[PDB]
Amino acid sequence: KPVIKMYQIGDKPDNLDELLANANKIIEEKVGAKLDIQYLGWGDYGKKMSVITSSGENYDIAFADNYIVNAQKGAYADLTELYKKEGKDLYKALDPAYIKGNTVNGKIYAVPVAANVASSQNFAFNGTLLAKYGIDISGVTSYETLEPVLKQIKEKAPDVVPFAIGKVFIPSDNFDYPVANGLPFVIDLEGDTTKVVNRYEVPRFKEHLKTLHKFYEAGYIPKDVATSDTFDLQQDTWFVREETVGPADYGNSLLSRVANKDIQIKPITNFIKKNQTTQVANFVISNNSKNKEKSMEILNLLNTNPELLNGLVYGPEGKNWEKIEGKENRVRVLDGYKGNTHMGGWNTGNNWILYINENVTDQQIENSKKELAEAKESPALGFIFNTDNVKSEISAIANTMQQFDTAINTGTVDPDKAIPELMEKLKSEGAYEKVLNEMQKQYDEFLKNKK
Repeated sequence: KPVIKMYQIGDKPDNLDELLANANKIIEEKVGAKLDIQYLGWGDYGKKMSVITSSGENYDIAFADNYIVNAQKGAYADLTELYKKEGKDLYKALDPAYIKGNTVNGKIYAVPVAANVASSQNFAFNGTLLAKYGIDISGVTSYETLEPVLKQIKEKAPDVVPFAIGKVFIPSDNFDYPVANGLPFVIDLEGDTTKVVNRYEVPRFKEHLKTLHKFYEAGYIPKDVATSDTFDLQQDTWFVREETVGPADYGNSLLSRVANKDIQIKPITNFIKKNQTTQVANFVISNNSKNKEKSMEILNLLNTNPELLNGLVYGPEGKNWEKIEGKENRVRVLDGYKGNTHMGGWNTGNNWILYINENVTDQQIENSKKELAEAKESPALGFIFNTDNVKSEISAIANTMQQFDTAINTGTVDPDKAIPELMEKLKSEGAYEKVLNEMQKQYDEFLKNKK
């Protein structure tokens, strides 16, 4: 009977009507409701979602935007009770880090999509060029050790961009940024895990920037890196890129499929479960929703029913995909899947009930299982930085930071010159040390509780 309205980020599938009509046969029979999914786009999602949540505007489910803050404001139904019955199977199937990462004032407001609960940063190499020039990447574990292979591609293929990075680039390390900004503050997971530090004062981080500046000067990264936001994976204009890979991607499988060619990966950071990885794809139930129970029931089903979820994420069976006879849980993806004819895997539901593409090797499935099992939590997982005392000081730092940020992070300027200038500018007003100490203070209390 009741129509449950869901808001989703991005652009609709071409066949959304058909997808939902197929899905709703299962939903209607299982729960006695029907799902309506409306897509609000990519660009202005926050903006659109903020209007919806501020007014008494009717919706039941939404892909959450600015989740942590809105959860504190009571914008979302408390799922604590919802999870013991209606969301029982979903709660049981969720990795503990998903609950921890999404708890706000002692309660859970989210149905997170179980996927890349942990992720690593990787160099992704263009296998076509790797094979053409016989370039050996077995020594590559860091920015520093990337240098010899960049020199070789510069040698051998001078029109190719060696390291394809853009204006958004910053070196990755084993750091946790618990609060999504804006700000240079991290927990160094290899340092003192009790201390909030500035990334630009971490010795090996400064070394990454020195390396990147050398890479800049040698022509390994675009001259116009600071203004560029361009390198389609399928094209051969690039040699190496930085890519986030998690267990739901099955190693190089996802990248190699999208690139439609061999993509080889070399990790540079450890697989970590943190705020960023546990909060990336959350569904929320509206605080002012007439069917909280049934909305939760649909979410339970979306995340536990293989036929339902696979129909949505892979699209029409027989046209977009086929089951492999004799191989349970395995599918052959067809030409139709190349279209905009299905929903996204990352933001629809539990990836662990998704059928596994035939091109994923046995070793990749095993490697994925192990990485997921062996992934450690950050000590800052579930840390909420309350900005109420420091909202003005935060904007002041952001304002200063945003002037020098891009030049430094891309390695456009010499960090030996630019970091001391930026630090001097920040330390010359009062905002910087206030936000740092406030963050440290809250992180102290966070670790004291728990313990």
